[PDB]
Order: sequence, then structure tokens, then C-alpha cells
Amino acid sequence: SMLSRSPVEPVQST
Amino acid sequence: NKILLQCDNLCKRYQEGSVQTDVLHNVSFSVGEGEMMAIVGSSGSGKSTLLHLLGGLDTPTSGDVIFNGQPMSKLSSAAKAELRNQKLGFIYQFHHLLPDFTALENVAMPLLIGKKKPAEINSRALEMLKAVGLDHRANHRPSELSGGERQRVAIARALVNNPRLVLADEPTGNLDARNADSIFQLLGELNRLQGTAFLVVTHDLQLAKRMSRQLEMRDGRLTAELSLM
Amino acid sequence: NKILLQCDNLCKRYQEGSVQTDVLHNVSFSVGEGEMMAIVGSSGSGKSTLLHLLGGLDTPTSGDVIFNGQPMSKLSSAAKAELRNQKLGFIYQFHHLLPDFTALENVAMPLLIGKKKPAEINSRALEMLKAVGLDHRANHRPSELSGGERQRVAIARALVNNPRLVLADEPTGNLDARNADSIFQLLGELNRLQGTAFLVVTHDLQLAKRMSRQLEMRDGRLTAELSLM
Amino acid sequence: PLSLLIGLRFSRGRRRGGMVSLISVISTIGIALGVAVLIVGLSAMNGFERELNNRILAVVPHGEIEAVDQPWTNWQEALDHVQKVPGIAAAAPYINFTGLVESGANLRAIQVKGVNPQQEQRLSALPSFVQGDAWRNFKAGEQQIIIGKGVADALKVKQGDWVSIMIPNSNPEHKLMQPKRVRLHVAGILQLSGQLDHSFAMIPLADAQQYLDMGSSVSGIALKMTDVFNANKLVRDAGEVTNSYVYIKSWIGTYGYMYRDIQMIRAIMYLAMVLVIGVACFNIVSTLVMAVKDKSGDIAVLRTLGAKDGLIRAIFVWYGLLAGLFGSLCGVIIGVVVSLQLTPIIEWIEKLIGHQFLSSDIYFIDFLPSELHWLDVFYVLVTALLLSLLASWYPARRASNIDPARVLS
Amino acid sequence: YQPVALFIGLRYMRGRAADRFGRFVSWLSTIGITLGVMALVTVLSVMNGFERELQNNILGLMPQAILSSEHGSLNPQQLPETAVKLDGVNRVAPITTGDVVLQSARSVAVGVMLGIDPAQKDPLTPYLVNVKQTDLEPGKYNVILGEQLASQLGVNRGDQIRVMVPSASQFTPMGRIPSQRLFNVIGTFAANSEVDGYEMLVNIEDASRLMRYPAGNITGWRLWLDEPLKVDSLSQQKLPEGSKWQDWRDRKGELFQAVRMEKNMMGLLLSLIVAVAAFNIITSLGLMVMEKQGEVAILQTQGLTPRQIMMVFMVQGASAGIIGAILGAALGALLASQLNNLMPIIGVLLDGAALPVAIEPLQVIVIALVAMAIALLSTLYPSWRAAATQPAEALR
Ligand SMILES: CCCCCCCCCCCCCCCC(=O)N[C@@H](CO)CSC[C@@H](COC(=O)CCCCCCCCCCCCCCC)OC(=O)CCCCCCCCCCCCCCC
Repeated sequence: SMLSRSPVEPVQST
Repeated sequence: NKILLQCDNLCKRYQEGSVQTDVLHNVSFSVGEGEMMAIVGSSGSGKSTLLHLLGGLDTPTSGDVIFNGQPMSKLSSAAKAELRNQKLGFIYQFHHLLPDFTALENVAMPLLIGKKKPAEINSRALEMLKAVGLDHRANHRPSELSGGERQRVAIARALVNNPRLVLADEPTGNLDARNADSIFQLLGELNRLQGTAFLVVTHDLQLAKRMSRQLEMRDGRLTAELSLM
Repeated sequence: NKILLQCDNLCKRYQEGSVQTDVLHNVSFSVGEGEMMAIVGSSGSGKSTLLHLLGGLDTPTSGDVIFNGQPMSKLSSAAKAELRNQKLGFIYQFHHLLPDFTALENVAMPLLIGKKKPAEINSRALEMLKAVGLDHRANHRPSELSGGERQRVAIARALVNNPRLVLADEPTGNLDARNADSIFQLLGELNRLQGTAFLVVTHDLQLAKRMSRQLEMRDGRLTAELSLM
Repeated sequence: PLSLLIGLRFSRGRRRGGMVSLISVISTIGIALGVAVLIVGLSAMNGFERELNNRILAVVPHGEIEAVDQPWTNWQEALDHVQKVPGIAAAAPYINFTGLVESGANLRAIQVKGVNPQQEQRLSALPSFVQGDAWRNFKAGEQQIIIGKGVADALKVKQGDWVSIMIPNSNPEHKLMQPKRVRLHVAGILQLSGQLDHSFAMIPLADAQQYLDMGSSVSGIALKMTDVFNANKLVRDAGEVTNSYVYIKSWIGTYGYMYRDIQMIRAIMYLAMVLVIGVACFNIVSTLVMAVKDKSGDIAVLRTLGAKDGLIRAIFVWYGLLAGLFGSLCGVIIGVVVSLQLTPIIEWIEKLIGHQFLSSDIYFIDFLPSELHWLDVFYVLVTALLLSLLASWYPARRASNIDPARVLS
Repeated sequence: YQPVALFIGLRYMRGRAADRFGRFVSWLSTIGITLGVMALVTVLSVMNGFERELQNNILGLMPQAILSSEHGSLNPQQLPETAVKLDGVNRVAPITTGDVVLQSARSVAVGVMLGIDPAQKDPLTPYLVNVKQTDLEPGKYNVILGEQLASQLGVNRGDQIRVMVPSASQFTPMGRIPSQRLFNVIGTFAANSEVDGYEMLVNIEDASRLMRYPAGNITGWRLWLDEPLKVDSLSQQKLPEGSKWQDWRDRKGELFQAVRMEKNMMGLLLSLIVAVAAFNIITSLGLMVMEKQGEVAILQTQGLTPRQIMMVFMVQGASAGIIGAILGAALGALLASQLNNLMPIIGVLLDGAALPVAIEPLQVIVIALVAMAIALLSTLYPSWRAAATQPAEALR
């Protein structure tokens, strides 16, 4: 919600 | 006879029924304007409660006090404050000084509440300080003062506004002779020139005997009420 | 000679400079174990402050007090508390009791401070109640009690642990004759059996004539020093 | 008790009722408010943790192994090699498509998962969350599809309804045109949480394999841990067992924001409510300072009997500590009465105030949960007592070193 | 002349220099109010910065308002842009918005198509990577996808994706056929935002023709707002005849609503602090009156009215509240917009911006005034009791 600003794509699939 | 002040059955009750001791019943006083009335008695004999009631602080349980037809109880509290400020001078047993305020501020407090202009009141205060000679101690704290000094500050505060009735409950009880002689001289010229009524209760028989009028409140009975003239 | 306490030029000052009064100079007193000393004098003649100083509540302004070679100034407060709780008994002028505790608790407190086991203090309180006869006071509140009773409970609290030094500042002021005779008898058997020294300061000259030893502090000179035995 | 019981009599010695007992009531109200609301917050976030443990992380694949170049030719060997890795509770194959779900002129683009029912039963507690379905008749080769509640209500469909599924099946040849339009039968409705039911839709794995006309292969392997908080390195090691060309994914990367949000909110609650208890301890400091200034005579009477310089301090420390205990217990009572009826309380608030709180699918649970862990209550009460003692310590030291006779005269 | 009670009230707050602790006890209420207002100001500024980042990352890159026609599409000739004037709106540009399904050779997804004129810049234009905005010529069917949307679709530059709209579907005996068209991707938009996951950019002519709109028409006018979060108030304005107003609340409203409700919550969760601090003031007076009644009696023997004793105590309470609130707001402003300096020296958990800070002076003033009002409400009662209670009854 408020901190929704999470980097939507942090995956960096190894 | 008396029209200015009419006191009828001044009584105070703060207990329940059948537990109140029959100490006083139908006690009336003759208070006259212009006369310096003195009351004699011993400490702890129920003399302070009546004088605290006489100041208009509390409403008497029984009896009426009439000033030319105007009851105090139906009268507004602002008029009561006016009476306590410019008509009546009241002193407690103790010094009851204000530690947060300086001696000069405590002395000027009766005028300060009176909403008077700073110029003339400060001029009169400075003239009185010069006449007394106590200009040196102006910024010092009341806490570090002696009993006689603070007692005389209280007396001066009581005499700032020149009230018609100046009520003094043993004003020299905590005073030594060095201050007592000056206080008595001050009272002497105040009585000679100003003539303001003083209600001075003091224990010394010799000093009180010289007075024209002597009233005695002992055991709640009207025992001695003597007027030479 | 006295070994537990050594007093040299005991003096007390309670004021700052300038207004300081030079009323006392080189005044030392002789306190002997087993003897009941009485001090007489008028009001305001330094009778209460000196009695306060002997209890270790404050440090003396001038003079030296030696307790078994340990100076009081370098002595820790724990030792002074131990002295005040186990060896010295002090009685105030006024009632100065604890309004929240019962009379039994006020009597028990001196040994409760001493971290003693509850059993012996409870037994002592019960024995005191049985021997004296305060079983009638089972429904009344300690706050609403009389003055003589509370003063005598203060005395009993001062006599719980039988201190060597029992200082009594006016022990009979609030006690009537029916209590006064009993207190005098109690003091009699305490002095006969326990032998604790009593420092009784009281104002009535006629009754103080009955004390074993009478000492006079007048004009800064040791003039009258009478010891019957 | 101990010889410090004076404090009790110093606390129960209240007379002249009014503006001397109202002070204790106000201090108790402050301490109780802070402690009770802190306990309610902590219990609510414990309930949030429990609900996340049940609804979300117990149905999602804890680990994800997806071949990037070609569909898994030897998924069986990799599955057997990874199932024996310690720290892994279960494993299963799956195939992940995405296609056009259509019914009643309503169309959506939804992701579809194909998994063997008997294997996904061991893989997660997801089938236990189905509202109602035939657990025995649900099998492969029956044109059976199971749809989440969100997709079902957005499609205005119910159980036992036919649905069209469009799949691209694009190929380099001319077969890429005319996308496959298969038919499926809805057999169950999922109710996971506020967000997960809007995306999950399952078909049997053999049905998916027949729908793509592919061989015995799957698009990935799903993994269920025994311990979930360290799933990153665990799934990395599990994938290291198989070929290195595969892509690994952990549920941590997707749902660790939920963990860190729950921990951050709990920390914020604890810090703010420690501030609240600190203000109430300012109240306690004021009350004890007035207590010293009113019982200076009594402490002098105590000291003239041989009291130690730490005894009076102890009296007032326990005075403050008992004033703290009264409010802390009066707040713990509310924090236990609430946090056990917290959900009906929130429902009643919703009835009173027509405003929905945790719904609107931008969170993971429409309602507000609650779970009272008594360890949290113990921690809160110890925090309150420690703050009260820190408040009480300095007025006690002030009381210890004052003699009224020395300073007044 | 000032009221006399001001002097006495301001003088009781000071003194007691022989111990330096009673003054601290009297200022405990001010310290508590200061701490509460500090926490409120700094946390509200932090949450305002977080929602500002959401606004500049979610709403800043999507149509903030849309003015359309009541029935069907909008006719630009019927409603010229020159007549589109409203409050809070600083820029208006033609746009067509649609909900679309994108089918690739590898996967399928759902997204939002934004048909715009290349000649006018958009907040999405600075983020375009190796893709000229003017390259979206009409008839070329040019589409720019978001980075996350492209990854979901599994396509890149030079690959074609089938874009379909079900809202413009045609019913026939062969079922319902949504409108379909092949689009050529020429790049990706990198914004690192939720909007990049579903929003794609196309030429306005191609999209307008795709939705089965008559040639030359557009879906509506995209309106930028200086304060879009108050759009509901701007939703009540007078609109041009025959037009309807829609905003982001249709799609991303609940989220933002929740955010506000969150902010508001942590808005009471810390406000309770000053509420408790308000109670603290009561206790202070409930003690200080008890510590100064013997002086009030003297002030009662003089000309002070009981209604003026209530003034002299309420002014002390109010002075404590005002000093606490003002100093707390000042230190909150001083501490906010500086946490991004203190965070580096310790371990940092967040990535990128340390802590967004958006200090709105209106919020700070409103909460300071609310704290002052609560302080006055708290100090009203003990002041009244001190005024109404004669010294004799308390002493006797
Ligand atoms: C009362 C009605 C019930 C309402 C229910 C509401 C529940 C919503 C939240 C639930 C969380 C769910 C978990 C998943 C969250 C998520 O996925 N994602 C994220 C969604 O965005 C969570 S953001 C987390 C928010 C939540 O805000 C909340 O905390 C709401 C808590 C409420 C939880 C409900 C339980 C019941 C308690 C009710 C409390 C009210 C008491 C009533 C009193 C009478 O915190 C934040 O604001 C993020 C933090 C940003 C601020 C950082 C501050 C930086 C500090 C800098 C240092 C400055 C110096 C300071 C000292 C001077």
C-alpha cells in the first residue's frame, strides 16, 4: 500500500 | 443605630446535626466605622476562623451582613473582589509571601491587580522606598530573607492600598524588637494622620489595655466588651 | 570517663554571614552514661537545635565529635543510621507520627527498619498490648485518636529497642497527670534496670526541680550545675 | 511481606477526595491506554503472521525451478535428485500457461497451472482452501478446470459451467495462426486470500500436456520447504543439483515484503507505544515528586529512626512501581478482553462506520485477525514496569537526600 | 494593558533554581507534547513522502483525469480544447485509453493502451529507451511496451503482438469477435513503476481507429492536476454540457484510499501520544494547584476574581501546550528532510531513496493547532476546580 513502492522486479533470476 | 454595617447572628457550621458543640449561639457584634477595634485572646481559641469569615471569603451559614441595604450573597463576586481589594485589608497569621515574586512585586501586587497606571504607582513606590531606606534589597529572593523582613513586607503589602479596615493577626508575633519598634511607630503615624481602622489582635496585655476599645472572644461568650470613651 | 562519645567545643550555626549572631561561644556539655540529665531554659534559647544536633541529623558547624576514634565528618551515613536505630533514641517536640500506620505498626517500625525477624517484633507488640491494656482500641482509627495517647505511643516507639541515649524533648507537654505519673514510673524502672541515659528537656521549673541532675544554659556561662547523686 | 510495605500505605493513604485521587486515575488511564493498545497491535500483527502462514505461504510454491531453453526433458531425474535434498519437504512438477478465459461474453487473460492432483495435495494445502468440489472426480482427461473466486465472479460463472479457453500455441510454421479454442468444465472455486484468487486457475497436468500436444515434459518443478525463512540459499543449492542452465525463483522474492512490513509495523507500534508509556511515566514522575513533597515529614520520621539512605529510595521506587502495576494491569485486562473479541469489535465498528478497512484487494486478508501470544503480553508488561522504574528512580534519589529540618530551618 | 493573570502564570512556570528538578517536573508536560508532536510531524512527513512517490510513480505516469462524452466517444470539433478550462488543471492533452489483451508468440497478458499524439510530450517520454516518440506514426501500428510488460509478453523490438479490445467486440453467429490488430514493438519503456507493468503507448490515430470509433474522434481529454489526490473535490465542479468526468479512482483508487487510511492510521497511532500528554497536563495542574493553593488563597484575599484564577492557571497550561507544540513542530521540520543524511551512517535497509520526505506546512499547522486545542481542553478542568474551590475546605 503506502510502501508499495517496492522495486516491482527485484528477481534477477539466477 | 449603626447603618453602614449591620451584622446579625454571625455563625459558622460545617458539621452534621447533634455533633456540633454549643460553643456560640446568637452572637452579635457592634462594628463602627472610623474606630480602631482591637480583639484580645489566646492562640488556638477559635479567633482566626471568624476573622477569615469576616473577609467575605465565605458565606456565613447563619446571620446576615448588610452594607446600606446590599447583601453580599446576592451581590456579584466582582463586587466582593472590589471590597477585598480597595475596602478591606487582610493579613494571615503567617507571612504567606509569594516565593516566585520579589518583595517589590509582592508589594505592588495590590496595585497591580487594581489596574492602575504604572507611572504614578511606581513613583509612589520609589518615594516610599526612599523614605523607608530599604532600596538595597530589591532583586534578592524572598526565600533567603529573615522572618522579620518578610513579615514587614507582608505588612507593607497590606498597607499599600490604604484599606478602610486593616486586619492584622499578631503582626509582631514573629517580629523582634528591632523591627517591632519601627512597625509600631508606623502604625502610630498611620493612626494619627490617616486614621484607617486596624483590627490588631495581639497577646500582650499592657499594649492592648491602653486602647480605648477592647473586645474579648473567650469560650464563645461575650465576656469583655469595654469602651472607655 | 566517657569513651563512646567525645565532644569538644560543640557549637551550632544555622545562618549565613552578616546577620549571624555571636550568641554561643566555647560551650561544651558533659553527658554521662547511666545518669538522667535535664536541661532547663526559656523559649528560643537554643534548647531544640542543640538536641537536634546530638542525633547526627546534621553536621555541627564548630567543634569536634569523636565516636570511638572515628570522626563524624569522615563517618559514613550507614554508621550514623545504625547509631540512630540501635543505640540512640530520639523524641521530637511535636507528635511527628506516621498517619498511615496503626499504633502497633508505629511501635514496630524501629525494629522493622533493623531488618529483624517478624516473630520477635510481633511478640513484643502483643506483650506491650497485653501488659498496658489498649485492647479497648480495636475499632477506632489511629488518625482520630487523642493527643496524649499518640504522644505516649511515640514514647513507646522510642523505647522499643532500649537505646542507650534516650533524648526526650518535652515528653510530658501533651500528657496529663494520670499519664504523667505512669510515664515517670516507667522512666524510673528503665533507669533502674536498663540504666539508659535520658536527656529530658522541659520548660516547667517546678517539675524540672524533681529531676536528678539540672543544668543551666544562661548568658553563655555554665552557672548552675546541680547533681543530686 | 518485606519492610518496604510502607509504600503500600503511602499509596492507599488517599484522603480529601477529588483532584488527589483523580491524578492516580488519569495516570492509570494513560498507562492502560498505552499498554492495552500496544497489546492489541502486537496481537493483531501476530494474527496477521498466522494468517499469512496459513492462507498464502502454505499454498504457493515455496521454490520454483523453470527451464529456460527447452521444456524439461529429464524432469523425472531432476525431481528425484531434488526431493532428497534436506530442508525440502516435497516436490512436484507443473506446467505454466497463460490464456484467454471466456464465458458469457466476458473475457480475461489469466495464467493457468497444470499439476497432478495427488502430487499437489502433498505439495501444498491449496486444495483444502477450495470452497467446494469433487475431490474424487477431479482428474485428468476430463476437460476439468478449477477457477479462483475472483476470476469466477468477474466472469459471472459458477460451478458446473462451461468455459472457453484460448491458447496461442504459436510455432515458427504457419500453425501459429488460429489459436486453439478448447472447452473446459468448471468444477471448483478457490478462496485463498484478497489477492491470490484473482490469478490462480488450475487444470490437470495431463490435460495441459494433451492441450499443447507436447511430450512427457513439464514447464517447471515446484518445491515445498520444511523451513521457509531461508528458502533463497536452499533453493539455490537444490537447483545446483540439476543443470545450471535452469532458472531458480523463491517465494521470498515475491512475499518478503509482507514479512518485512509485518516486522516494521510491529517495531513502529512498539516504539510509539514506548513513547506513550514514557509520557505516562512523566505523569508518574510528577505524582512521585508531589508524593515526596507531601510526605517529607513522614520520611523524616522514618530517617530519625535509623532508616538507611537507600530505604526511602526503595519506598518511593516501589511506590512508583506499584502505580505502574495498577495501570499496567488495568490495561492488560483490556488487552486480553480485546484481541480475543477483536474481530467482532472491528465488525461492530464497520456496522457503526460504513467504511471497509482491510478489503479492496490491495492487501492479503479482507478482515482483521487476532492472536494473543502471552509472551508478547509479558514483554509489554515488563516494558511498562521498566519504564515506570526508570521514571521512579530519580524522584526516589531526590527523596533520599533531603532532610526537611535541615532545609526549612 | 495586558491581563494581570498573564504575569503570575508566566512567573509560576519558572523558579525553583535551588534544586533544578521542580522546573523539570513542571516542564515534563511541555517535553511530552514536544516529543509527541515531533513523532507526528516526522512520521507524517515520511508517509507524505511515500505517498508522493506513489503519486509520482503510479499517478504521475497514468492519466490523472479524463474528460469524455456521455455517450460513445468524444468529438474534438464538438468540444474544443480551448473551452476545456477548470480549476486545479494545469495541462490538457487529447488521449484515448483502453483496456486491451496482448497476445504474443510466447505468452498473453492484459494491459492498458494509451493512444497519444507523438507531437506532445508525456511523463512516459523521458523513460523511452532507444525508441523515438515521433516514430509512432499513424498507420504504422507502432507500440511501445513497458519493460515488465515486455518481459511478461516475452517480446522485444521488431516483433509483432496481437492487441485486442473486447469492449468493441462484434456479435455474430460465430460468437463475439473482439477488435484485433497487429502491432510492431520498437522499444521498451523503463520507469521502474507499477504503471510499466500494464501501460503501453501507441499513436492516437491507430488506437482511435482500433476501438471502432469514427475517424478523427478521441476517447477524451487527459487532464493533469496540480493536486490530484483531492480530485474528489474537483469531481464536484461544473463540467461542460454533455461531458463526463472520470479519474484514477476507477482503477488505482482503492489502493490510494487504503494508503490514505494508512496514513491516517499512523496518524492516530502517534496522535495518542499527545493525547496522553494532554492527560499529563491535567496531572501537572492537579498537583501544582495542590502545590500552590496556599498562594492562591492570598490571590483570593486580593482583587483577583475566581474567573481570573481560572485564567491564571489556564494560561499556564496553554503556555505549556503552545511551547511544546511549536518547539516540537520546529524540531520535526528540522529532523525531517534530514533523515536521508542520518540513515547513511548506519545500516540501510531500503534501496534507492533512503526516506522520502514531503513536509506540507498545512498539515504541520493543523496538527499543532489540534495539539493546542487538546491541551486547552485538558487544562480547562483543573483550572475550573482551582477557581471554584475555596482554600479553607481543602486545608480544613
Ligand atoms: C483502527 C482500525 C483498524 C485499521 C486496520 C489497518 C491495517 C492496515 C495495516 C495492516 C498491515 C498488513 C500487513 C501487510 C502490509 C503490506 O502488505 N504492505 C504495506 C502496505 O503499504 C504496509 S505499510 C505499513 C503501515 C501501516 O500503518 C500502521 O502502522 C497501521 C497500524 C494498525 C494495524 C491494525 C491493528 C489494530 C491497531 C489499531 C491502531 C489504532 C489504535 C486506536 C487507538 C484508540 O505502516 C507505515 O506507515 C509504513 C512506515 C512509514 C513511516 C516510517 C517512519 C520513519 C520514522 C523516521 C524516524 C522519525 C523519528 C520518530 C520519533 C520521534
